[PDB]
Amino acid sequence: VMKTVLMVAEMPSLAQSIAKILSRGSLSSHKGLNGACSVHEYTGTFAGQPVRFKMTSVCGHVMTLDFLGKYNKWDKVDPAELFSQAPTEKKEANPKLNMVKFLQVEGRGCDYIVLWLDCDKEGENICFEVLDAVLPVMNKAHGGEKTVFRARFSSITDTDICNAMACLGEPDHNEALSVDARQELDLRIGCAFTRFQTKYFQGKYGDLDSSLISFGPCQTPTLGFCVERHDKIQSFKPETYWVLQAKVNTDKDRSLLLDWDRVRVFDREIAQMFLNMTKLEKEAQVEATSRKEKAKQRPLALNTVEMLRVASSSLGMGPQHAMQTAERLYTQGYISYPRTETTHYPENFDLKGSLRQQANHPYWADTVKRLLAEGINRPRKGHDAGDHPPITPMKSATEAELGGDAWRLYEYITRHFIATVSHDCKYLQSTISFRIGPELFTCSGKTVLSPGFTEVMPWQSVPLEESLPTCQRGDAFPVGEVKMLEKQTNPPDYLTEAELITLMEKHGIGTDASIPVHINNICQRNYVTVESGRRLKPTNLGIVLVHGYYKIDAELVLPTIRSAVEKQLNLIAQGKADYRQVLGHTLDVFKRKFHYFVDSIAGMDELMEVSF
Amino acid sequence: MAQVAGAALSQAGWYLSDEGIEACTSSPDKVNVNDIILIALNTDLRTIGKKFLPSDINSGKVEKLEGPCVLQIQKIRNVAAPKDNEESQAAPRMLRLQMTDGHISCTAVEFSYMSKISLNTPPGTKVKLSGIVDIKNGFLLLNDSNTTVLGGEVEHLIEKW
DNA sequence: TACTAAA
Ligand SMILES: [Mn+2]
Ligand SMILES: [Mn+2]
Repeated sequence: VMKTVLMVAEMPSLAQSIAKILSRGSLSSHKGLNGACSVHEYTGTFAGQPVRFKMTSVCGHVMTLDFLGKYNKWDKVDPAELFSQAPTEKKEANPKLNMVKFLQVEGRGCDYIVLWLDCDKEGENICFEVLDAVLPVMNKAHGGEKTVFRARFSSITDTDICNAMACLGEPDHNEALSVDARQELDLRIGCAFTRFQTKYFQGKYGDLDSSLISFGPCQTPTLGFCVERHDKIQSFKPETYWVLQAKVNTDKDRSLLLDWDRVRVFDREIAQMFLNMTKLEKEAQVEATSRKEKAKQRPLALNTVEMLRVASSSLGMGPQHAMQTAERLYTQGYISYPRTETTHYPENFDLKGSLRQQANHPYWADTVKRLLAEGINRPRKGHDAGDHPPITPMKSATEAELGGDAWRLYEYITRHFIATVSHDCKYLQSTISFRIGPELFTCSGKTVLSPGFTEVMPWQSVPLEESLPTCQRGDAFPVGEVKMLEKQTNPPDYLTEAELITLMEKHGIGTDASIPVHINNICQRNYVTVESGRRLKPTNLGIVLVHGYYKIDAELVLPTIRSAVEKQLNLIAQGKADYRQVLGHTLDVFKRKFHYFVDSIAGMDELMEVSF
Repeated sequence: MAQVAGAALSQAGWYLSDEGIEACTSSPDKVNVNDIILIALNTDLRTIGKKFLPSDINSGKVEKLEGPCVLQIQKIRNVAAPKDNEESQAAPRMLRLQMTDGHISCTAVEFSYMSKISLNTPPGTKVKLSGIVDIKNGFLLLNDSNTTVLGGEVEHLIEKW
């Protein structure tokens, strides 16, 4: 006769890890009805009395918001009833996994529930979905004793998990309400605009028949970025530079190519006058020197955005493919969670052990042994969003064990980790100033003193250059072959995936797990094509769509309305507003926008006609 | 006296036409050179000035400019930056000033850095060029020690652009 | 026949 507690985690790996940490080696595990989640059992002490423990997991969201059946027909509802005269219900996601029945059967006899879900904003929504699923089955309360608990945690270690188990709290309802409002707004906007656009353009122009034209708070701004870059590329007028350079042949062995102080002149006559007052001279007089000492900063902790950017730039992999490779590596047990945002190592991390494991690879052996022998530099402090620890290696690997596609990702991850643990790079910069008549020139050079992370990240290395000659002020050197060079401005090139990811992160469009999905969606809808160098080129459909959007109502494309709506929705998250009021106001303003849009589509048709 | 006033303008640096000073005077009861200068400074130069700048200064031949004189700015452009991006800071700032005395137009280049002249300088302002000014390939070389801004308030069409 | 987003 002793009570039982039930603990739900957001992923089976997290569930097993927390169970093993809280249970000192005694853990009885068995599979469940789903076959995708496991149940772990242990005996401990909770609320001053002996208790049995039961740990289980749920794979992400349990439910998603969808319309009723009658309004999912696309041919019996006016795409304006979706705003204020359409009921919405929550339906199971991944129905093959009977999450609701699994939770109901596992929570038949429990007295306390502890939600070990992620500390994200949607973690609370998942918490309340689980509570809705489980609560009507729990064995009463038998008084005023509290039965709902939530633990706040960010790192998977011993001390942090123990402190979280000692510092329980309560869940939050306002965050769940905010997430629900966001879901409802997104559905009732996208499913209303997409239906109208698809049903319209499929009845006039037959070229794009059996094609889907989608609108949303993320896809449209993402396409707008690329088409606006295309607009800059098209609207460009090249100009003509005029740069002046000179050569000095001091010490009779070296020919220094000096750089003009004034970097460019846009007038031919002015450039000619400067050239005239300079070339009839046969000496160059030194004026000043410099021997300043600088340093290149070591990289910060790894983040999903940086990993995606590097995979797209250097390794030449798409965001979706990189995410799939990272997920497979994580589920096989080689790297941590590949969807974090934190750039700050937890204070209780086992950095020394993680670096000590990779002490046998022929690539890093010398560097790792040197670091372990002469101590480790502390990592740079960064953002500490309470989502997950950064991406760090967890097990040794060899090129034979892993495949030729995941080996490069693993190599980059471990090299980044070693670079973060390692020292900095120190280079001496020397600048020498010359005078040839009225004008001035400068010559610059670098010489590395003590390489740091360079030997682990050889592509982020200072180039080797010949050391500048010694010279004190007042010395004179022979100068020859001063001339004028003509150059023209180069137009900008199309957006790359790295730049698009940077822009999306800056403007707050899409989450960590949503950027690859949105990029793949805009690639699949034939809005943008992918060319050499991982460049995204807009197509005719995308160009005409965004131009029509700008001509009709630009507020649907500009990359700030998403941030404004998020700010408005934060009000109910902080308790300063009302869910019904905010949702009604936003739905009303968007409905007015849709009604203005519907009777002004000729502006987009007049641009569609010439394209198709 | 009229001769005294004209001479006073002469050493002051203003070279104005006789009809110009006749038109710009307030009242020939008690005229003061200071008020004449103050009221002339706020008007366009093309209608009051005279011809003192020698010809051919647009081209070469001439080498040095003597006398302080007074010139009016018609347009200012940042040479070291492209037309589209005039606020770029990738280059040291060079300014080309189109200058006039009412009859002949000349061009000047900022050889060194001057803080008293900026990109958003109101067109029509007046500049004094005391000393000896260098002429190179028909360009007036301007330095900070030989150019003085006398200010200017003349109706602006710059705001239209 | 789909749609939007989010773990
Ligand atoms: Mn999560
Ligand atoms: Mn996140």
